[PDB]
Amino acid sequence: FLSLIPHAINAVSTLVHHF
Repeated sequence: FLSLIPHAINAVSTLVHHF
């Protein structure tokens, strides 16, 4: 089911947020 990629991208954008 296509609906798990939207979460992955978000998590990453977090790495760029803190670090």
